Amino acid sequence: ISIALLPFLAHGHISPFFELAKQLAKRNCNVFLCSTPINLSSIKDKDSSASIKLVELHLPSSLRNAFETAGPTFSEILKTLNPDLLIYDFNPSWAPEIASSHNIPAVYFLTTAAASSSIGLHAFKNPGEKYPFPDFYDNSNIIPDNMKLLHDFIACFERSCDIILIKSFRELEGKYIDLLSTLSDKTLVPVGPLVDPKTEQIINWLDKRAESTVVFVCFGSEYFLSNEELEEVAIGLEISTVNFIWAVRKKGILPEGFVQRVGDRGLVVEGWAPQARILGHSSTGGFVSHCGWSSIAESMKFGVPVIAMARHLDQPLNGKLAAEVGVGMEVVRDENGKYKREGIAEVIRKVVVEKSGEVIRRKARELSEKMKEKGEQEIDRAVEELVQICKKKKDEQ
Ligand SMILES: CC(C)=CCC[C@](C)(O)[C@H]1CC[C@]2(C)[C@@H]1[C@H](O)C[C@@H]1[C@@]3(C)CC[C@H](O[C@@H]4O[C@H](CO)[C@@H](O)[C@H](O)[C@H]4O)C(C)(C)[C@@H]3CC[C@]12C
Repeated sequence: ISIALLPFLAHGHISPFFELAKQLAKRNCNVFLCSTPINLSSIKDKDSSASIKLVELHLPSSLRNAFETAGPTFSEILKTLNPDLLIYDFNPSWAPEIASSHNIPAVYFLTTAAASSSIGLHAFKNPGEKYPFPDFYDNSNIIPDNMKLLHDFIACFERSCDIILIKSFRELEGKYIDLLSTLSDKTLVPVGPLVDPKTEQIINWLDKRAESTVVFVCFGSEYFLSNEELEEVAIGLEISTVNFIWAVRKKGILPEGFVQRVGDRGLVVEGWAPQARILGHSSTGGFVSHCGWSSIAESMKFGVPVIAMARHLDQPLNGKLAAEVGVGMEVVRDENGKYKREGIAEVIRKVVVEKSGEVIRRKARELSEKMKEKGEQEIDRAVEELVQICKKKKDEQ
């Protein structure tokens, strides 16, 4: 009934843990605890009445080496609370270790895709064998943090007790979920997806547009596109003849005359854009994204098709995944054709306004409704399986 969540020391991993807290606290009255430094706790000081937030402290020298030393603080926190279960992230390293010290079961929480992880663990469990689904990875042609990254992944997959929580749903990759289950010898439990004055202009502009006609573009923080990269997608949006809303992020670089040339038909935003509010709006019918996992989950929760412009890390593997189930399409690449006007305009026209992408549109809605039809019960089964894991540990000798 009482769970304690230790997310990693990164903002990209605090929001999933916080929304999981909100979702598990509103059902079965789960006495929730969430521990992380106050710097990462205070971002979620808004509508969090159901969960209980816990502080975590470290001391300086003379989060890098602090992470590697704040272990005892988490151990003291666990001894003070004595919770029935611990949910850890990717790189706490010692959190499973301490959970095994206080006789507390530790359940791993994967905030990434089953498909992506499946390639990696297949690689560990089957070094010689090839991927069971060659439509996703062809280990054939080319197989040329080092190993410290691999070991952390296989450890956080192995150290999980019985089950492994995942921020995913069956309707997107149940086959890869079952593959991961068979690979890790653990049961993969999907928890489904998970959910200032300047924002009224975006909504006011978006309300005046027709249904499923606006294309949202945002590529996330970090790896800030060069002006040469910006100009390609800018001209692709200009020649797409479709309404778009583009958000782009320390020297300031910008295309010359582009904002003037397009006049309206498009709104440029500097910082935080209403991603969820734009995707959920009925006027939106396209999302040009860098294929971040949380971004893909948000795009799929509202039935908005995906325009894949991945670049690094798991974003390609995520991207093509959206192209496998038929809810998205990728842009053609040259030597580095991720910045080309013709491919971007072609895919945008085909997905949003053309009939050839209707198969992508319908399947985007037919799946979205699915996510709202079987909703809430995924987390119910997750909670009851967590209760089963807690009650099976109740073993004296
Ligand atoms: C060829 C090799 C070596 C292995 C074969 C497997 C493979 C086909 O190739 C691909 C397929 C599976 C793969 C994508 C792998 C990559 O290798 C390594 C990634 C990685 C560990 C990298 C760090 C990432 O973690 C991010 O790290 C960023 C840095 O800060 C943050 O910005 C993000 O917030 C944070 O999520 C996260 C945990 C999401 C992923 C998890 C999945 C994994 C293993």
